[PDB]
Amino acid sequence: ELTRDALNEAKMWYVRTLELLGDEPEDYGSQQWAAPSLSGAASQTVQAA
Amino acid sequence: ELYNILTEEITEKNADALFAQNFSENITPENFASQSWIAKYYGLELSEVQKYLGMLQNGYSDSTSAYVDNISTGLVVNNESKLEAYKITRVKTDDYDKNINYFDLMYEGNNQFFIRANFKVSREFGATLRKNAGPSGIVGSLSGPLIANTNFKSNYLSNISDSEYKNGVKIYAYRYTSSTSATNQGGGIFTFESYPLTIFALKLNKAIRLCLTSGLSPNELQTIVRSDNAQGIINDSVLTKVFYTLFYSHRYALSFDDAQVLNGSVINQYADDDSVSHFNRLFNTPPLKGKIFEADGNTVSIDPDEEQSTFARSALMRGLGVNSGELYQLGKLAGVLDAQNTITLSVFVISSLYRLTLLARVHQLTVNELCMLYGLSPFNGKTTASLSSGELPRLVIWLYQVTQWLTEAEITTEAIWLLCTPEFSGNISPEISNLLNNLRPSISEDMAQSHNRELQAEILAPFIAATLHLASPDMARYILLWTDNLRPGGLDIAGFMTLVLKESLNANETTQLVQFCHVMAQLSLSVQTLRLSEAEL
Amino acid sequence: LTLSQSNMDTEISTLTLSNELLLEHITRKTGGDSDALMESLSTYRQAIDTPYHQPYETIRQVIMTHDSTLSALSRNPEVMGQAEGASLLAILANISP
Amino acid sequence: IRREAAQMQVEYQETQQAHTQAQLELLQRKFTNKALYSWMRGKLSAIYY
Amino acid sequence: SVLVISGFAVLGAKNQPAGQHNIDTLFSLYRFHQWINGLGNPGSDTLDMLRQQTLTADRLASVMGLDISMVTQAMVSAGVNQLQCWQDINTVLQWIDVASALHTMPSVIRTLVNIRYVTALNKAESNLPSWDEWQTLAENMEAGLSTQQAQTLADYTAERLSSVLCNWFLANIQPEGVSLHSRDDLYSYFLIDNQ
Repeated sequence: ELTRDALNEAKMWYVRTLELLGDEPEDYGSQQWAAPSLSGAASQTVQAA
Repeated sequence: ELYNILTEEITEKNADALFAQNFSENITPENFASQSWIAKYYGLELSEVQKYLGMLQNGYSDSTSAYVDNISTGLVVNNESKLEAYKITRVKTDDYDKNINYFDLMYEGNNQFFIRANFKVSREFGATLRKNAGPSGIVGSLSGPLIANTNFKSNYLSNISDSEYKNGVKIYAYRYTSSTSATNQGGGIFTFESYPLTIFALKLNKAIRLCLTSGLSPNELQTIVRSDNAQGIINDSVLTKVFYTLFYSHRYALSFDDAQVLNGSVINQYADDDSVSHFNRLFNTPPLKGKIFEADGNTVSIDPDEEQSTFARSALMRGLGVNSGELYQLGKLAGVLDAQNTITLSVFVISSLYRLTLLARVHQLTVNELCMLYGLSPFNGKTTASLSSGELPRLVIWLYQVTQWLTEAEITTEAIWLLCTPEFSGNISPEISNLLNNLRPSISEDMAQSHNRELQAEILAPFIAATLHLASPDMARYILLWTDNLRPGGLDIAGFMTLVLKESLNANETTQLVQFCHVMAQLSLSVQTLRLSEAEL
Repeated sequence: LTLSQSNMDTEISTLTLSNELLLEHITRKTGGDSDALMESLSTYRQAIDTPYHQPYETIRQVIMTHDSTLSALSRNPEVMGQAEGASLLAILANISP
Repeated sequence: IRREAAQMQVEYQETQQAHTQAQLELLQRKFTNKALYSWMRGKLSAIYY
Repeated sequence: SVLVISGFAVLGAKNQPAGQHNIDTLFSLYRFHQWINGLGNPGSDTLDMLRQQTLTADRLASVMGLDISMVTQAMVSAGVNQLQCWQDINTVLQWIDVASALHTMPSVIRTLVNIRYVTALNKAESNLPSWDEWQTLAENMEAGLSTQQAQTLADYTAERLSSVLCNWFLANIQPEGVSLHSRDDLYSYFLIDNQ
């Protein structure tokens, strides 16, 4: 709607949405992941364990 | 005050006092062991923080790699009760990406060992060298079989001093495929720093503030400081070099890497796990067929007359965008020539050659034009590599003034060279021959042996004006008087006259004669080019 | 094959993977080096796409890139006159020694 | 057809450049060129002095 | 004036007596005139040094703005040891011209020219470089390419190698119990398209 009251209303809705969501989390497991072989990841022993 | 923060020296005595002066009361050096805390305090993302600190050793799985592309952690040294914080950075070396999942250097307090994973499985061992398979190059070994995708520890590497742990190639994967065949399957150059925790935090504070305010990468700044001192401290020289990096980048429309070379730094070789180093983009994208690397230190001839040239010369040529003859000119200009017209393939030598090509490129000069202009400069006789850190910016700004002036005055490089060079043909040109033949009948030994240089110029003026296409005889007189003051070949105006009045008794006084006429022609042509008025002259 | 992030993201040409796959099989049968295979292919005659003299082919491609139709060589007869007729054909057409 | 005319205009400009080259060369091969004039007033100035 | 007084020895002639008037000598005169004009103001002095026999390679390089290394190699490759006349100078410039065209040096051009196919018996013999000399030559030629042109060359080499390697595999290797007879058969076996 491009009016000042409309922009203030739009900001209100976005802030309320952001406060319900909270802080978005970081990536935690990507850097600690050890890269396996293709046969190692498809190993039956790994699946069975 | 920020200047005081950046430049104050840090010692083990004042480290505790400086930390209290630079951080809040509720902040302790142990806080710097959390990468997330550093991100919040300095307003950085975790990915941006890892450009400084890499990966923190916090007990991961056994393979996991340990470089992103740096490794760091706090280690209480177990020979005493001190707690060190260390940081290691790696620069990948030829053929690392075929074979080798990772090649990691690990620190444990005063000694280091290796961790390796492999792409292709082989049944033999691997001897980690440091030199070019030299007699004293062995620094460790890996006991096999070296199967793929498997972790391997290496027995507390030995034959490396602590001084080379700063800028020292810790690596060679001299891995055997058979009982009698081995090849350098790749590796990386490792740089090690260790500090007490409080000092480590203070240095990291300096780097982040300087990078944030200047826009430099953490490794671009690291390269700049590495080109001034080994200890990695920030001082006036580093800050001055940072200014010239920013200033050259704006003025010459150069990347921060290219402007970095212009300020006096070496070519950057750091890679950031998803980018290509400045060195690799220049020389190995695409490779000739293999990878050229400065981690050679070897001797290669850049003699153009050489039969059976080297791969290293060809890869060097293509990276600089020059041919064999121009590369030789750059070697003499830089003064990096050695015995048998050879150079040493290091970053310092290669960056010296690249700096010259950058100097010519940004000023719209060819390599030959750069050599010509440098000869006329007040820097001639001095090789560029043997220039002080204050003289190099002076050379760059001088090159800017002349090239901008030449474009403004519409004078070509060849034209300005002919106007000012001391080089002369040494032959009596037909213009000089006609001058002498027309001058003798109107000249006598009595006039030549007189004492009035003012009167001798008046007699000679009409003949000089005719041979030099000058506007008026009066202009020729002042050109002659100017030449008399300069005394080109030691000849004065009277000495020139006596040489004219010789029945070809010119043994090698012709050299003085033609040198006298060469300078006179330059002075007259300079006046005509500037369109100077007779009143001003 | 390693299930690494670089192996998932890094761009590469399909022909590069195909050539290194074939190169592994050929060198395994012949027991020699990859560079040894290149020299061997320079004189192999029992196929239609061979002999393959790669350094010669590279030189011809460089000439073709800089000056096709050989206008620069044609305009300087003093240097063209010192070449053999068969050698000039090797510039315009793929003929290994 | 317009492209052909524009190309011919380029050739027209190139011809004009060569014409001024011939004019300058003819000025230098002239009998009463710069060199002849320079030596004559040089000789006469010395005589006049 | 200089040409006539010197009996047209300054211009020179290839295998002919100097001073003749025909379409070939007129062509040489036209090209010699073009060179003099391009020399600029030192042209008169350079011409005088050429009427005498005192014109050197160093003087020629600095007057024409060329590099001394290029002129030296051009003289050696052309086979002239002295710049006596226009014919010698013209021959040197042609070697420099083709060197610039291929983005290389006159020595490399001489190496390329010396590769002769003379059938290797039934006459004298053929003259060819060794395998290592071929590889050195390829590096020198390839070093004159831009980064864009180098990538194009790499793409051509990859395509050529793929077809060569496939044909070698088809004619030399037959697996345990699979019969493969085509590029597509190689595709279906190795699970990657080589075409």
